[PDB]
Amino acid sequence: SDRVAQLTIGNSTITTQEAANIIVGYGEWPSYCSDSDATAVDKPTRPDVSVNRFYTLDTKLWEKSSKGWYWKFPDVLTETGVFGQNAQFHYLYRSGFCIHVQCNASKFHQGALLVAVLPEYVIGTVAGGTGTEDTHPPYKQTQPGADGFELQHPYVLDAGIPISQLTVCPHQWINLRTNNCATIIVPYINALPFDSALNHCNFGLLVVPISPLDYDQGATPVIPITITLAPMCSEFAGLRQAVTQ
Amino acid sequence: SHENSNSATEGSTINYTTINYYKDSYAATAGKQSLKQDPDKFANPVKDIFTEMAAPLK
Amino acid sequence: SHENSNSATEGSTINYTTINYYKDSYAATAGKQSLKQDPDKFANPVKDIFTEMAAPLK
Amino acid sequence: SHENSNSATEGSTINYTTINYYKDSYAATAGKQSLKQDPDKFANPVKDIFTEMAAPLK
Amino acid sequence: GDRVADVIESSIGDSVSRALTHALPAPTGQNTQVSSHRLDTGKVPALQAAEIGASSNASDESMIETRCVLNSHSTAETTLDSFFSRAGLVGEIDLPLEGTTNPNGYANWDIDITGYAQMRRKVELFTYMRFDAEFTFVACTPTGEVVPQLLQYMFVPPGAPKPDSRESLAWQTATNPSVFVKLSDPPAQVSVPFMSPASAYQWFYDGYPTFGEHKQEKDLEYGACPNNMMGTFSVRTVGTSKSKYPLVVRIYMRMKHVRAWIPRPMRNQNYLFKANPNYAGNSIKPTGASRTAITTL
Amino acid sequence: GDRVADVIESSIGDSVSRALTHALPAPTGQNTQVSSHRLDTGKVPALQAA
Ligand SMILES: CCO/N=C/c1ccc(OCC[C@@H](C)CCN2CCN(c3ccnc(N)c3)C2=O)cc1
Ligand code: NA
Repeated sequence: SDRVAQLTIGNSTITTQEAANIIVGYGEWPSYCSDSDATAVDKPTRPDVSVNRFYTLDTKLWEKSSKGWYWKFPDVLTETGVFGQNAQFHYLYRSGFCIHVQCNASKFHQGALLVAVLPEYVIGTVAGGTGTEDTHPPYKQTQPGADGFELQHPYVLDAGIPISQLTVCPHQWINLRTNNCATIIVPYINALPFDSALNHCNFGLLVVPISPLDYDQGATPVIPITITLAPMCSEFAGLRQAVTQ
Repeated sequence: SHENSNSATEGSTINYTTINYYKDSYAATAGKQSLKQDPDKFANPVKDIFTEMAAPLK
Repeated sequence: SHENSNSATEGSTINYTTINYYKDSYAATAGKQSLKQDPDKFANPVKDIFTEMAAPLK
Repeated sequence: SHENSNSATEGSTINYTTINYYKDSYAATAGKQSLKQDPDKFANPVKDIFTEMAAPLK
Repeated sequence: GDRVADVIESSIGDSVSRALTHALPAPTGQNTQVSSHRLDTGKVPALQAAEIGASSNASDESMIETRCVLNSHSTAETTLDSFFSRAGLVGEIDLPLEGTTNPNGYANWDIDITGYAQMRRKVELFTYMRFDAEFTFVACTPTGEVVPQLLQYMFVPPGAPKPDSRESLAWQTATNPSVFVKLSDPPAQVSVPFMSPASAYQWFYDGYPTFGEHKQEKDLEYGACPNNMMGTFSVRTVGTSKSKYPLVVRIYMRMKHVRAWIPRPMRNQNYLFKANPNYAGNSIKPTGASRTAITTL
Repeated sequence: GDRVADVIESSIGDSVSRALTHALPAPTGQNTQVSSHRLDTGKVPALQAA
């Protein structure tokens, strides 16, 4: 009765029988931009059901040695369905998201993943190892698209900051003996009312094992982690031709 | 003082008590801020709030 | 302050809020000016004003 | 002055008359202290007080 | 006009962001209430489900028998202004006589306070910050000696001509704000407003400033947000001939009227560059101290 | 006299031993009441937790 849940939005429904409640980031729900916060004058377009729905974008395999992954929003969706098309045809975009990370196992497997959302997740490089070289992350690393990207140094989140403090950001844990999913609702976060869905990634989704996956020989060894997400209150403005980047 | 409203905190959920001798309010002192706090925004952003006495997962 | 009225703007269609410590008002600060505007004087000095919706020459 | 109450004597049995120009009260002057005295605390801390005229031990 | 039901009953357009929490006045630490022994079934404060993502709601009163304590310890010194409104070094400008850097009696400093770790680590605790600031300029020779020299500081916003010499026409400073001061005078000091085109400055921008292919050669622009680039600070010795003294200008900043959003993990690896979070990969060190065993102090 | 709260609110000294049970008159064996067939879910008298 807090362990069970149903998420319905658009023409999509998600069910879970081992949930751990729902997190509403920074304590507030997604909402459309008000007339006083807005600055752009064209009347926006709010597609509703055709874009605010659940998209299942990717599946990763959790292994005893996995270091962790991250995805960028709205990057993961810029090339998917009707949401992607609007993001490409418009200069301005804004929305929130309902993120549902899925991972189930058996009562004999163990392990815990930390699922967190970190706004403005700027990636850094190891600087040629010695730190004397000002190298920079390539486009495929800063905006990895739907496949996501694997962390090289999870302890410092590939950005010189302690993952041990990542819990100061909206999160949930997927601890196999307890739940099989994490659900986080995130409002629009930015210093501007609208922005480019292409040039700016508002936040990153981090899925990192903190307690390694373990099980005895004989138990199903393939333990997938699937990422499903839904845009909420999507708004678009500044129409012209489609642009991919 | 009938000055300009050009402070970084004009229209804040916390009122300040400041000193100033110029027509521009950002020139004012830092003063004292309001002592309001909202830990829950970070420590407890759950949709369905659970009591202390109860078992968090039931 | 009961001073002299020797400012360049004494008798202006815009009132100012200034500071001064001398008997001569031109020594005063620039203060704040009134925010009135009249674009039409330059952007639309036509005798017979024409509406937006209409055709300017009919 | 609506300042902070951070003086070493905030909540004392002796009121002070001080000057200050800052938001923190400990920055204030020493002022004047109250002229109350209690010699008995040291010169006569006896349980059963004995009169002057009488013989202290009877 | 509207007529189909799904349109009349939709929530499309609701600009009122519903909030699950609200702030409360908390001028002092919470008090402690008397508590006694509890031997119950059903009631279990000590048990939590950290998976939910919330922090423990268990309190002293429910874990041990407590006395009453009237706590009057203030919470005033931990406000944003209390923490940030303390001036720190954010810039240093050299004006030497004999040199490789600025031997021509003038210098242009891009306004970027990320070159000093103390200040930088404090501001990077938050993602967005909006504030006014008081800037103080301390000048002397490299020995800390005070000499009778006149200087000119000028703020050159983006788009205004940057002086290219001690005698540049730009020093006429007809619109830019300039400060004329002697090293013999106290440190110059002014108030600066919040000047960004955005509602807040942001210490992290996960994106690019422009559209197009983001090939290798342009990757230095990843993370560059013009909304944070306020301009140039130019300084010169006021004269047509070289100064007689070598000078140094230290720049201090004291934020005031501060607001901040989105807290984040605090830097735990040495900083290398102003423009990014790059860390030395061969020296990834633990956040803090270590020991030999988990069963020994 | 007493003044600190934990002292005023303590139960130290309560000589009234609280009793969870009380005696009833029972001069005869209990009677038996008519009962009929019950086919319920939720109700399970036959199951115990010794
Ligand atoms: C005579 C005239 O005297 N004029 C003095 C004067 C003083 C200061 C001044 O502007 C001060 C600007 C600072 C308040 C904020 C600096 N900021 C904003 C965020 N940011 C960032 C953000 C992200 N990455 C990096 N690297 C940097 C950054 O560095 C203009 C003029
Ligand atoms: Na952008």
